Amino acid sequence: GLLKWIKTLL
Ligand SMILES: CCCCCCCCCCCCOP(=O)([O-])OCC[N+](C)(C)C
Ligand SMILES: CCCCCCCCCCCCOP(=O)([O-])OCC[N+](C)(C)C
Ligand SMILES: CCCCCCCCCCCCOP(=O)([O-])OCC[N+](C)(C)C
Ligand SMILES: CCCCCCCCCCCCOP(=O)([O-])OCC[N+](C)(C)C
Ligand SMILES: CCCCCCCCCCCCOP(=O)([O-])OCC[N+](C)(C)C
Ligand SMILES: CCCCCCCCCCCCOP(=O)([O-])OCC[N+](C)(C)C
Ligand SMILES: CCCCCCCCCCCCOP(=O)([O-])OCC[N+](C)(C)C
Ligand SMILES: CCCCCCCCCCCCOP(=O)([O-])OCC[N+](C)(C)C
Ligand SMILES: CCCCCCCCCCCCOP(=O)([O-])OCC[N+](C)(C)C
Repeated sequence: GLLKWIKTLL
């Protein structure tokens, strides 16, 4: 999901 994607980018 994009939520985990954003958390990974952070
Ligand atoms: C995490 C949901 C945020 C909802 C508010 C934002 C909506 C507009 C942008 C789209 C955000 C998508 O996000 P995600 O991680 O791929 O959603 C996956 C959701 N399910 C597991 C139910 C399929
Ligand atoms: C900020 C308040 C959030 C409330 C919780 C909302 C949870 C659901 C988020 C859903 C985000 C999009 O996910 P997705 O994988 O593209 O959806 C697959 C299904 N559709 C193609 C019909 C959108
Ligand atoms: C403050 C919160 C902000 C959250 C913002 C999240 C945005 C997530 C956007 C994810 C976009 C992923 O698009 P992609 O796979 O590269 O497709 C690009 C498609 N075209 C080639 C037709 C342009
Ligand atoms: C938060 C954003 C996540 C996006 C992730 C998916 C990227 C790939 C999108 C591929 C579909 C691009 O056509 P659309 O946008 O449906 O065309 C809308 C415009 N018309 C009605 C004129 C056709
Ligand atoms: C602006 C670009 C800066 C580049 C430099 C990065 C420096 C290192 C930052 C390391 C941040 C590590 O992530 P975190 O806070 O533990 O996880 C954020 C997501 N959760 C809270 C859900 C776990
Ligand atoms: C609704 C549309 C409005 C227009 C949005 C225009 C802004 C699009 C920004 C797209 C930026 C793409 O960065 P990327 O290659 O994934 O790098 C991620 C960052 N690091 C390399 C440091 C990890
Ligand atoms: C509430 C949870 C928040 C989690 C936030 C996690 C991300 C932390 C990011 C830490 C940022 C560190 O920036 P800095 O060392 O000055 O590098 C900036 C480098 N550029 C100028 C090239 C972009
Ligand atoms: C750089 C820091 C970015 C922080 C982004 C925070 C986004 C939060 C989105 C939350 C949307 C709602 O989701 P939910 O399933 O009802 O949440 C249940 C969990 N809480 C009770 C803690 C909300
Ligand atoms: C809820 C609001 C959250 C907002 C979070 C904003 C995050 C923005 C991340 C910005 C990441 C920038 O990385 P950077 O090393 O300069 O990129 C690579 C650039 N060079 C190729 C020139 C080295």
